[PDB]
Amino acid sequence: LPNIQIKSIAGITEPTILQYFATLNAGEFAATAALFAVDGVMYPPFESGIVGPDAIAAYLQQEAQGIKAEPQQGLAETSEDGHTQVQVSGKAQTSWCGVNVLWLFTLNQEKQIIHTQIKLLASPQE
Amino acid sequence: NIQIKSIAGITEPTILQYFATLNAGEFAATAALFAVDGVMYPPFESGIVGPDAIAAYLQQEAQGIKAEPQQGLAETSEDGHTQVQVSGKAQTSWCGVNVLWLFTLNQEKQIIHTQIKLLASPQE
Repeated sequence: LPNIQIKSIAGITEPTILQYFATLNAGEFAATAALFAVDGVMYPPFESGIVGPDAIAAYLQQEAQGIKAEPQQGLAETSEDGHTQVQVSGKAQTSWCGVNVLWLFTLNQEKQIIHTQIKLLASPQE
Repeated sequence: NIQIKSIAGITEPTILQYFATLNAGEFAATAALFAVDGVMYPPFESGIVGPDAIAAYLQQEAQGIKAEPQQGLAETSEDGHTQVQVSGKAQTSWCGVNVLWLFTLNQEKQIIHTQIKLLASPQE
């Protein structure tokens, strides 16, 4: 339904990850939340984990409006349990705040998001 | 003497060496990867500058640590510095945590900055 288009960016091809950033950047926060498993968890940098699509969507509607996320490179590795761990580095910005960020996703066998963790990083500045 | 843990996405020898010497308890070798003014920032211990102090810190506080780096990303900035982010686990026989190691290397590939951040272990 979302007229969001999915396209390989920053060398990532995993469809769930591409959809995560595309819906996030379009403000389609209900669609972002729907990528999570029923018991999936979002771990923001400065908040407690948020559990489940309903809570995740509400959180995004209240804290992430105006976010522009720019993935810059990514790597996916599938383990033997069949889960996929994805690591993405890049930038996130509003009109008044910017941060360099590392996203860590774990996907289950159906490629639903089990958990997402967002961590800040510092640049080579002194 | 030492065994590399290979790290998906990372070939950088200084990074692979950091985890191999750490896991071997070869802590003076770990410290020698840092620049003379390089700094390490552990989760619960502020900041430690220089190979001499870093080696002594590790010998006292990291005995029996076992680090399992799983994957990483590396980026070179225009100035020639290299930033590397490695996610994984680290544990003793009584303590486990999920970990994000953040490295900055200078142009000679010495470690000028490491920060060790904890990720969400008790997720379930």
